[PDB]
Amino acid sequence: LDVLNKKYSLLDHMQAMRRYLLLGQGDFIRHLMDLLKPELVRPATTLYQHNLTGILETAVRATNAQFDSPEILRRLDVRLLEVSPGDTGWDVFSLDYHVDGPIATVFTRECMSHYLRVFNFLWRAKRMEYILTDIRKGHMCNAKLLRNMPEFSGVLHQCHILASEMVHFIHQMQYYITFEVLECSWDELWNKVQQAQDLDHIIAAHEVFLDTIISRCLLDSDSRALLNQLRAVFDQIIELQN
Amino acid sequence: RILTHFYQGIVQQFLVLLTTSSDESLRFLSFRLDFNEHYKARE
Amino acid sequence: REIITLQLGQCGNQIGFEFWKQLCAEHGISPEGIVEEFATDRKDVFFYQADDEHYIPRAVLLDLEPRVIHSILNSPYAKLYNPENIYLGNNWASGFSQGEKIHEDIFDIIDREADGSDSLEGFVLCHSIAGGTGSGLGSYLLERLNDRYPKKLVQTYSVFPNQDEDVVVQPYNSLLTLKRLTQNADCVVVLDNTALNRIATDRLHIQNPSFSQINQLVSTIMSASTTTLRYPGYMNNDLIGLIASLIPTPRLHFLMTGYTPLTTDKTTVLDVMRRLLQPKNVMVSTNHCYIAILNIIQGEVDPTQVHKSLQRIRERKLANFIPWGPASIQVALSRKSPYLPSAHRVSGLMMANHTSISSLFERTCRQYDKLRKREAFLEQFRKEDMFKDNFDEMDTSREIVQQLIDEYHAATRPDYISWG
Amino acid sequence: REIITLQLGQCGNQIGFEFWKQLCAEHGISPEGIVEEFATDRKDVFFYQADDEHYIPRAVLLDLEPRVIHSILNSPYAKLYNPENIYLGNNWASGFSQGEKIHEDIFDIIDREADGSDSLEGFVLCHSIAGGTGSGLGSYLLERLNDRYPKKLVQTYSVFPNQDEDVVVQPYNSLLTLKRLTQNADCVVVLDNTALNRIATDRLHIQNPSFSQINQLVSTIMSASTTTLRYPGYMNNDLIGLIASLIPTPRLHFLMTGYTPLTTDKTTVLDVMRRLLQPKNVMVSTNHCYIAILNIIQGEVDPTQVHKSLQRIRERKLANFIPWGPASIQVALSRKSPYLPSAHRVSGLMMANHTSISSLFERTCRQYDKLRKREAFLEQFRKEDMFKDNFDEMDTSREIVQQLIDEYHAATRPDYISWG
Amino acid sequence: KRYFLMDQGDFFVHFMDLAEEELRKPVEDITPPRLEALLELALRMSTANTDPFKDDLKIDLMPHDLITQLELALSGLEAFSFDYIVKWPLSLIINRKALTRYQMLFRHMFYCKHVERQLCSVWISNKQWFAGAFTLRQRMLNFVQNIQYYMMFEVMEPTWHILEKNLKSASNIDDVLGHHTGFLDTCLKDCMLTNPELLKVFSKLMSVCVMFTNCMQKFTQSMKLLVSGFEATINKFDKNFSAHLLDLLARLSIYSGMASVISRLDFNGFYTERLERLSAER
Repeated sequence: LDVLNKKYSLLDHMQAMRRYLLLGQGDFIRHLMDLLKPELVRPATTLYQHNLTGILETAVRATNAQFDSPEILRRLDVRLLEVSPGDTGWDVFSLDYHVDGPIATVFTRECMSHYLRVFNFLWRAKRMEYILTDIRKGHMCNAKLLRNMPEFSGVLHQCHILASEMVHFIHQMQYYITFEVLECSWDELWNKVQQAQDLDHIIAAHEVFLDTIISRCLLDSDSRALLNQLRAVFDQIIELQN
Repeated sequence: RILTHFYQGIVQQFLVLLTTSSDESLRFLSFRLDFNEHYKARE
Repeated sequence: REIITLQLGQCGNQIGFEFWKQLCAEHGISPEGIVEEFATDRKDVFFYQADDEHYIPRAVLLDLEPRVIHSILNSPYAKLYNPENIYLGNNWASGFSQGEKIHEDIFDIIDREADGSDSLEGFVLCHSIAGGTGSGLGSYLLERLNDRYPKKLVQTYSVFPNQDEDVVVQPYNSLLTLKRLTQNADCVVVLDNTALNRIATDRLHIQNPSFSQINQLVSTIMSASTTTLRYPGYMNNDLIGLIASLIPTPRLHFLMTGYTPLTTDKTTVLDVMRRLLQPKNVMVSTNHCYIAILNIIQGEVDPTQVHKSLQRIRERKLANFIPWGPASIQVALSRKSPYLPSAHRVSGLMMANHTSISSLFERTCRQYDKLRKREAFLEQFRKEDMFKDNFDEMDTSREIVQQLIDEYHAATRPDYISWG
Repeated sequence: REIITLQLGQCGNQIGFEFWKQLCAEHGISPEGIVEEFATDRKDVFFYQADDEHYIPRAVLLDLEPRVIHSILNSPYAKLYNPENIYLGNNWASGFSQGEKIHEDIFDIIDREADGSDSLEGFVLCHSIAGGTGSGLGSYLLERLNDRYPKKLVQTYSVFPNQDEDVVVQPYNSLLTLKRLTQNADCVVVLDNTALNRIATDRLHIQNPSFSQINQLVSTIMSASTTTLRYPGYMNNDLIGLIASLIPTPRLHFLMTGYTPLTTDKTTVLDVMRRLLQPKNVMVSTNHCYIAILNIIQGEVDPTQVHKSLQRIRERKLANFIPWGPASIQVALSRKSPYLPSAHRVSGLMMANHTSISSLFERTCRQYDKLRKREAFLEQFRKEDMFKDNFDEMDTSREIVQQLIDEYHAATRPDYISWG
Repeated sequence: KRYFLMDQGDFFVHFMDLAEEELRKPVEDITPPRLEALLELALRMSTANTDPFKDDLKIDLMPHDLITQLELALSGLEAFSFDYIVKWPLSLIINRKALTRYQMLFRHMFYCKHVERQLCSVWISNKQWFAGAFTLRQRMLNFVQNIQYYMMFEVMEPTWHILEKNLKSASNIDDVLGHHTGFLDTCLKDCMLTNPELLKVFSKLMSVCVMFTNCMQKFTQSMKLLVSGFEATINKFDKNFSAHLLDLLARLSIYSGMASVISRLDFNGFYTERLERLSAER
């Protein structure tokens, strides 16, 4: 246990698996996507890794990532999401975290696939949230010019009322996902790693931590029906934006 | 108006299936997403 | 990203000086800007990464008839920051006319830091309402500020000026400042000098150095409002992300403040949540009910019990918040900030939209109404006449504040699906 | 739940000050409100869980011509509680008219603690009968108190003012206070200044600091009355649960006090029960017989012998209590209270309904009758004339106290199945 | 002891007001999260919070309610109990059965508290002008208060001290079983969960107590917002309560040193003894 946690440093990889892969850092993740918006709004056939890694680098040097160890920073590198035609600009981005040390046995390739899946769902949601706050930003910028309109006041006010329900629905889910999906699960996992006195004990808690988060969100085989309902709220937000 | 109606109806349909799915985890989400009990007065 | 802060008036310069000192005290830095050896966190939100490993705060200093500015000058916190931004009446009209002529040079002071910054996120205003020197000048500069940059946000830290009787021109000044405060500002955090004075006479026996202790209170509030931004958090690590959830209607943007310990000179989650909920820990003082509340907690907190805490505060059912569309009281949880000694660990701050401030607005409207009807207290000067010959700016502010009281009261109604 | 206490008059402020000090001394707290390290029990019955882990007592202070209030001010028990409730004649009519004009602001003082409390259970009144400043003011505030909140209970701690001759207006004042004491109060614990003075001259040789030692006596009685509430008990852990059993008839609510040791500067159960039964340990002084007695014991007591004790006190057959409606002498047993040193362990307190207080009522009625017939002792003031021109309030109180003496005497009869 | 014998009273003084308004509704109108959440809020708010052995306190129900001892239209009024969960060597002492005996004691005592606060709520309603309802009110009050006090200071306190004495003298785990089953069996036997008919007179007496409190509260609220919608009802209730009270005294007089409950309940009396024996010839 000692030689694996010091000569190949198992723990520091977990801390950057929450910050990077579980997107739990937040500063890096918003400033990155903030700088990544004009690329993703353009279609993805003319987007390549050459433009990914460097805007990542500008984000990295700006944010808290810069202080950290070069191993975990080297092991984050970009990937293109499963390239397939259709020009879906916002969909093509992904992180591939490469583990090729002795610690590969605790970070096997099948549970990194879970990291990719939860990253995908929490890419979609954090995209939609930013669309929503752009609507809210459009309200606070434009509407002090439309006080000189006696007729558009009605329809803009109707949009104000309808928007807050979207804001609410995209802030209740997003606090359940905060404080019970990546705060309670992180804690119980941190206990079950910090005590653990077998390689098996690390692995068999890691697996079920990932599975428990799959149960908390809507990505089960039975809760596909609920996920469809949740995707139908992703329809209306891009509708209202237009 | 029709967009508003459509959205409220489909989120009500989400909540009604939501109530009995998992034992605790998904059950708690129902109480998170509605305090006002608007969907007891729009049931 | 990067936020530029503004301070004007002697009271605003006092609260900004205390805020920068208090964040110097919080962060592991010297009063020269030198980093300490035990540092990490995000220190680009208001601090310029300056040229000698200095974290220089980015603060706009505006002063007229400098009295406190010399005291700020001869201090070891002028080695922390000195961007050379110093540029030299007691009426709103006088301050308005004095801001009129010198707007271009102070606008060069603005554009200097604007080009000096790579990114821009918002403008925070430290302004004292009816502060004499601050009044009029701050309103004019607020108008020019939102005129120039509609792509940014404005927050204004405001006091409610009345010590419950004094100066008879103050309701006119605060009314005109309130007109610009409505239509030229996007988020207003309002404070009460009466409520803060009452709490200061409550927890202690001081009533004479009230400004100095009120500086401590407002600096703690301003630091606690920004702790999720300055330290690595996850939500509302930008200003606009915080402002977005609280506002359902773009003129309902007035933010109420409370704080869970009252005296600052083991408890559980739902306890301090419930105590933050009560109005007697709210430090700003028919039905009046909250639109939406946001709360931040910072301290030693066991994180796994918060959902049962959430259930218990739900079924306690303390406020019948709103009719039409569903808001909530919404929690955020933060770590207690390191790099400094920490007493009174469990401390919470709440941001709320409440219609009860319409009562205070009707208070100052009634004061203006009686002073206008008596007509011996307008204190007719050539400044006010040359600014407005018919004094219809007061009429425009009056119909706008009427519209806002109407907005408050119709929002309190079950029907605000019709406008009013 | 939560009970709000009231004190008015200098004597009432003295007994409340002593009560709060004596419960500070009983509980494991500092005189600042800070908890001690050896603490548990229920401390929400009169203590606000305040903001610095302070248990602040919830006490309404009312004062006119402040003399003792300054002495209460410069004390280390003003750091225990200070809710800022201080708000500034010797006649009932004068105190009535002075309470008349300022009722709204002291009612705001009431509503402040009413909204500050989450729940409400009852209002305890510390009022001195014919106390000069207290008289009239207390009667008016009692009237407004039961007028505003009919969903709560009222207890009033009362003295019988006569030192057996002095002041000639005192029977009028105590009579008008007694009228409100009947019809605007739901439970009255009456004390005798004569009986307490006699017992103080009995056990000791003091007769000059009588107020100071009587403070000790009444504070011990008030603490012993609330020990089952303040410490974890099982019955009458609310005020109303205590009040309910003692009252068979809603105007028979006058409560008699005794206490088993007389001098406070192994025995068995039935012993101290029998000694508490005797009238010479009763500290308040044709047939007169008890309606119903309740007793509380606190001390070192072997619990298994109480039923044989109950049998022995039964067949001793000391009182022929009542005809109609079977009442009883009813026991409650409590633990001796921890968190303080305890001398004179076995101590009992008895609450009883006895018709013997009708004798004291007839005493002050005869005093009023002779002073009214002589007609040189009414001391005609414009206050009394403007309050009542024909002085028929005395007539209304007179017919009501006649009805109450009739109620006492017909309750003593075997027939009270007919009313009277 | 703090919960089933209910030594913590403050917990219930808060809990019952905030709970019974929900309990009063019929079965399938309440759900376990509601009562569980109210219990958690009350428990941590109140002063019964000293140790973590209160987080096994849950809530459950009694469908078979009283017939089990050798109905269900309302839950919370006819079905209410607390479910504690034990550890493995404490499953050797306190089993499912013993917990159920604790609950069937606690349910009876729950009813005893409930009718008392029903009476207090009726008491404050007239804070009028009729001696007869005052005597009926005070009569029922004196009875039920005596019943409570008898249980608490005859059974609850001394046998708890007795069990604290027995286990100090235990030498093995076959002695602790005897002490425990003797404790539980004594506390059920001396209490009014005795006599395998369970004293139907007691159920009927508490029934007319419930009728008295309910109908008087309804009448008073209609009155505030007759001498035969007032006095005749008081008299009829008084007749049925007196008849069942004398039935209870007779069927308790055949029982039995444990006759002290009768001698305490009648101390001096007025109309609680009417005829010593009634019997028909041959």
